[PDB]
Amino acid sequence: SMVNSFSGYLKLTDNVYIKNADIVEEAKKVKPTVVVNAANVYLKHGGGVAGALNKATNNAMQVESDDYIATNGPLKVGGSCVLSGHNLAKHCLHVVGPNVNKGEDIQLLKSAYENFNQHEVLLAPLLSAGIFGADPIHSLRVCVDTVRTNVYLAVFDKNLYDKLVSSFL
Repeated sequence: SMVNSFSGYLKLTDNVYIKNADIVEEAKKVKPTVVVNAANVYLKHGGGVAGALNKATNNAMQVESDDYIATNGPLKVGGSCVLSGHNLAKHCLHVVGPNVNKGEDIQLLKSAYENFNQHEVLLAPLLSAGIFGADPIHSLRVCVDTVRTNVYLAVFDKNLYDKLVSSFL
């Protein structure tokens, strides 16, 4: 069997790779051990990456997440939990980056990326980017300076992908 078959990624550092791709389509094609979700503390997968990953699981991710919250309570901003990856991956690592549109501390973005270091290889979006309101260039910088394990970043918008690559170096 063919798992963690990432292809067409641009190498940014020894361990950070990036591709202009839809993360749901990438997960279905690469079959990663871990797909990272851009989660909130209550695992309410409404929009952005979370809404897209949840919709791809036909809401099984939300049902599982609500049961996890009933048992454990909310996550901390900067924290994570490992749940099933359903039809996308073996596991989903739900990571809570700070949501600056909700007035959260951007300093917590490094703590959020540290969760990636517990997994040898991950398919991920840029934490706190998009609907979370942080600058994606800053998120990529924190990612490269924090994550030491193999992270494959999927950036949906070609124009944001080009901006990230062209401004990295």
